[PDB]
Amino acid sequence: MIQKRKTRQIRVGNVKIGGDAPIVVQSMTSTKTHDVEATLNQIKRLYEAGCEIVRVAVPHKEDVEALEEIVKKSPMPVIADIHFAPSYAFLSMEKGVHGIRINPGNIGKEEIVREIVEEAKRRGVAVRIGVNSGSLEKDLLEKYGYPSAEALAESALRWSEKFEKWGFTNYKVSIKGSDVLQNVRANLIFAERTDVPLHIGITEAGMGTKGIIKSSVGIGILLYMGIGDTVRVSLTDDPVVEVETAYEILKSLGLRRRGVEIVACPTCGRIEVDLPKVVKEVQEKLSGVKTPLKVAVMGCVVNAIGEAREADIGLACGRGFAWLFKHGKPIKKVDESEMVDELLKEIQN
Amino acid sequence: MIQKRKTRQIRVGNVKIGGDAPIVVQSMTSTKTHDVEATLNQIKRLYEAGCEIVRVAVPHKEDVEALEEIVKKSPMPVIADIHFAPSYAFLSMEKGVHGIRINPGNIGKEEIVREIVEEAKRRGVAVRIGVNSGSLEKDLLEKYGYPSAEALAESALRWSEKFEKWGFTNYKVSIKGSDVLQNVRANLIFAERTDVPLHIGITEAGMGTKGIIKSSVGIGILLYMGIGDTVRVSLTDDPVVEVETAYEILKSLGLRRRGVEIVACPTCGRIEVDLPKVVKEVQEKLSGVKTPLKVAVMGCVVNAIGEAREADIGLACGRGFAWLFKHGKPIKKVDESEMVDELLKEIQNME
Ligand code: SF4
Ligand code: SF4
Repeated sequence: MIQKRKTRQIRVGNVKIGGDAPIVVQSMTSTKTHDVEATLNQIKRLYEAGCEIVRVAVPHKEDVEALEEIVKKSPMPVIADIHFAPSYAFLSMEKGVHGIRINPGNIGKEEIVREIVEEAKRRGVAVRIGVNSGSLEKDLLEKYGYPSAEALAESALRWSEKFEKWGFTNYKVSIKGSDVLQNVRANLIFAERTDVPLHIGITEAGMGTKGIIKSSVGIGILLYMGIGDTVRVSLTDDPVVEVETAYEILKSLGLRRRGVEIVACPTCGRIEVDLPKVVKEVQEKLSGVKTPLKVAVMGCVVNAIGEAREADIGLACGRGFAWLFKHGKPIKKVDESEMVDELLKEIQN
Repeated sequence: MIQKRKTRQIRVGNVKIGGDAPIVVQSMTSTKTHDVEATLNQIKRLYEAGCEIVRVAVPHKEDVEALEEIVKKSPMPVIADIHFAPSYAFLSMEKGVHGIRINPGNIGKEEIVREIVEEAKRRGVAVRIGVNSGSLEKDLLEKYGYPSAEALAESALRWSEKFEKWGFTNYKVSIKGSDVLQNVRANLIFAERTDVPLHIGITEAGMGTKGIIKSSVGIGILLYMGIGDTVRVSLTDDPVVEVETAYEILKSLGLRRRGVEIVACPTCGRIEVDLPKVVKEVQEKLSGVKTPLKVAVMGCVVNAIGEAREADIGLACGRGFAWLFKHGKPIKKVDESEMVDELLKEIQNME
């Protein structure tokens, strides 16, 4: 249903971002990075919950000294989060880091940003351009007066086309608007002018329930419009909750999922079976399937197949039988023992 | 920034829905209707949490005789949910109920529906047209094959224009989709083809956090596209939480709120003051303001005022002073005792 934004594909370690690739779920470590064992324990929990790339803060000397061990033992690509010293970007990259994220706007002189980018090109490390009100250049503040959506977007564009000029192509940008509406607009202006992958999220979303709502609204809207190649929910909470939240939002729009998802039809006046009965049977035999598949349990046979185009696999149920279908095309007719064969086909998938 | 859909105004009791009106927060009661004490106690709790219209389910005969007492002392306009028997619709309207909701596609034959509608015009009671896959007619089901977004939308349009034919205007519609994406598309198709008020919400959102997330996505999208004149969040949780969720969704897009909202600037390289300090001062002095205003505490002076156009009121702070502003216009320069004058203006905003 969503018309995805065309985007060039990039790479952070083993993970594809943009274009053809699924939208990636990201998170940030909340532990002190210099504490190797605590951070790796949190990364492992993040991996367990489906976090695909992890961002690691590196504010001090001791965090740089921890980075090598973290990358070697991380089941995930690691992004080094840099803020003030261009040298930390260089030192982080030498430590084996798969990605750096910088605010090119205040990291230093433009010519130093070029060197960071040229070093990243030599080591095959991805870059994230972060742009926000605090990184907005003096020249654009004068043009717009204040950090407007357009001011933030033009900044992102400006840097993006500098990266292209410098011959560097392996980057994604991130635009943090002050609220949901400014965040949407700022990214929307950028999205429509370029094919550069986008990191999306709401920075200071809030606490617990309220933060979760604001995140769902913000990320959901962008996602709806086919915008976002990577996602992070930013909650002042356990980073696993942040990962779980991101997956629920994506699941809402049928873009990603964790484990098996069993969906029943609406239903309608075409219904041919007792759907609640077969659904219950499906839930029981498919309990303990750890494969990100949308499974469709449909009330009729013929029209159900068209209806469940986007489902990976499902059963189009008739009075004494069902049709097993796969990616919108029917495979075979099976008796009221269609479920074991549906399970059999998923183990084969 | 929000492109609000042009809608005609309707009335449910004394509450205005659509057109010029703010988006109405609605909720359904969870207790049995025939229990009169439990329902009115929950209604009071919902009103205190900001709920503007209450929906009351009526599946049996005892629940109908309960309605009379409920509508007399309820602070909210009450709406009866007519499910199985269309007989309940006539009986509910005689009880003095402000609104009804029916699924006319399966509530019976068209003749009876027409009489339900004509009785609603004489009493002055609003009708909500409920359309979902289950209420879809054999006619359209054969046109589209299955209950697609455009199948759902056409049914809503068809019933809408049948109400027009009967000379009835005081109605709104809701369209339930299979998932968020279908719900959005079906409501979008309807929204562009008519000026009829829409009730929006996700019916089977889920339990707890999962339900909250799914609702926020579904409602957030439609709200962003300027669609929805009344909202209900549907959770298996407490109805009060639904109201709390609805207000937070609307708050994130700056459409509705409960109580004061104090917002600081981003900030940026123009910053003229220690903002966290002045923000904490505002939080302290403004604690005790119940009016749903948006108060902006900005880091600089000149360019801050334009930045905070949409805010009801705020301070644009400099070294030893600040500009007090409302809706993007400067009003008076105040010394670093800029705060007592800000509250003094908000007190005066209320009178
Ligand atoms: S699968 Fe068949 S019975 Fe179920 S909603 Fe679709 S058309 Fe109706
Ligand atoms: S109010 Fe001033 S300091 Fe604050 S974000 Fe706007 S321009 Fe920057």
